[PDB]
Amino acid sequence: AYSIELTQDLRAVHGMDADAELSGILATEIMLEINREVVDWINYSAQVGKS
Amino acid sequence: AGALVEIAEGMATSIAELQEGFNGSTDNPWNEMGFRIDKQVIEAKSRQLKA
Amino acid sequence: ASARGYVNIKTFEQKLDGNKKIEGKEVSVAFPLYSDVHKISGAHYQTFPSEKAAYSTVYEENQRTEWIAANEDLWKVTG
Amino acid sequence: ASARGYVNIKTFEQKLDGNKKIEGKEVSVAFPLYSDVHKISGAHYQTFPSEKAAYSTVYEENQRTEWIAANEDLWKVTG
Amino acid sequence: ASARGYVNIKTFEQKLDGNKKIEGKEVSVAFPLYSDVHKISGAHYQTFPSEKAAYSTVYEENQRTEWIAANEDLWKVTG
Amino acid sequence: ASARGYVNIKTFEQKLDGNKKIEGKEVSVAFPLYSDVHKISGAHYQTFPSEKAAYSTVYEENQRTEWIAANEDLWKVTG
Repeated sequence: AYSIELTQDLRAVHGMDADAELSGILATEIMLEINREVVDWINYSAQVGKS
Repeated sequence: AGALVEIAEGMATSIAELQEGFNGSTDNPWNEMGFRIDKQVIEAKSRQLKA
Repeated sequence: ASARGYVNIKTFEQKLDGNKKIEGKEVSVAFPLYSDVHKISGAHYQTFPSEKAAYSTVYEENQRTEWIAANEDLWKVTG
Repeated sequence: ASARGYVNIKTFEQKLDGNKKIEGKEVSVAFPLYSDVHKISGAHYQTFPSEKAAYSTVYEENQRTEWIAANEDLWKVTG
Repeated sequence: ASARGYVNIKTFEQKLDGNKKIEGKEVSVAFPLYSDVHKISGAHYQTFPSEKAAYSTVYEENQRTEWIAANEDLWKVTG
Repeated sequence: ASARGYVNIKTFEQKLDGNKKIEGKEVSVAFPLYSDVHKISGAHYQTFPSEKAAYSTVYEENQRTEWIAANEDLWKVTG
């Protein structure tokens, strides 16, 4: 939920998209969390070693 | 006498950006315009003489 | 004075729960402090810049931890 | 009677502010009086036409300045 | 206990009229009971499954006509 | 009030027979009642419309059966 007034001026000053910069950090953030999840299950589901 | 002068100005893009409930803001609707279309009705009146 | 700008947040109070409110608070912030730290979203507010502080609750150039406690105080739920 | 029709406005009150209300009012209006001047927008109503007045409060063919005062008073803010 | 699952419905209390509330109701329901008959739409709720009933008002495998009356009870108008 | 218009019928009384009369009747009629039922022909009358009833005896929007008895009573023969 970015803004319509943003992409007007941001793209004017910085030339950035301001959409694919958000779409790029959401699509990445779900792929990181899904990946942090299993490695947080393995260490959650792992027996206590050296026991 | 110049005490009370007459101006016209625009909307600060901090306000204009979020207008009618964006980013959680409230109570600030946009202005709107309609049109009306009413009607008038006339009637012919007679007139006459004799000899 | 702030010497730059005043971003003025006015929260609008509401009934969150039974016989409870989130109290609407007129507050003003020095613009450079505001751009640095503001938590306001979904808070039922409206903001405008002004050359002079437009609300009686004024936060100047330097408060920080005094202001950081005031903006999160906009969500205080009182009965 | 108005002998044309009645536009029946049923307004639903809300909590405007801390322990306050914008009073809801069930009212009938003569359909020619309603079409001429009616201020209802954003008033959280529901309107229906009818042959006979569907609510106790009725505004007949000639009220105008009485009704024009009432339709704006749908926004009355009470403590 | 139901031994299967529980669908926890938390209905939020809103101001329906002046000084008239729809009581906020925390309730759990046995999942095969909630699946069979559930009236909840537009009731201003939020629902989550659970292993055990997560609220104090619990309708187990066998209530039915008591829950059938209890979910339409979520729309009750309290003075 | 009929709020629209009144058709005003003024019948002029006459000597029908030896020492008898058909008496004259000044009456106003709501125009949407006048168009529906008016028996006036050969009645020795004259008619003009007006926004306000011009004669004392007035039949508003709803009489009908009370006017329908009156218009054909313009032929009442008196002694």
